[PDB]
Amino acid sequence: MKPHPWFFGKIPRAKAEEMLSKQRHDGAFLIRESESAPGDFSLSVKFGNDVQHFKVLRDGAGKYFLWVVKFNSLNELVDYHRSTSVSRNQQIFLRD
Repeated sequence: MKPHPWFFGKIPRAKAEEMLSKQRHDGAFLIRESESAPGDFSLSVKFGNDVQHFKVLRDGAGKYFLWVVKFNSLNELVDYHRSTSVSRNQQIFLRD
């Protein structure tokens, strides 16, 4: 399983959150692949002055999902949740 060099590959959560706290861009996120679970990703979203970690999980189709809301790809659903908050209680967006 060749690791995905996309974004920052197997970046530590350490660096990903540090970078976000320098971006200061609410809604921003960093997507990264796990070494402990190759093929699966995490989504670390810069909301306010903190970062929250979402689990981005591969399904049996070879596709990716995160929420109970599911689109054709990770790329689509984060764009959906770019225009719309991920939650009615946690006002977080996923912005590029």
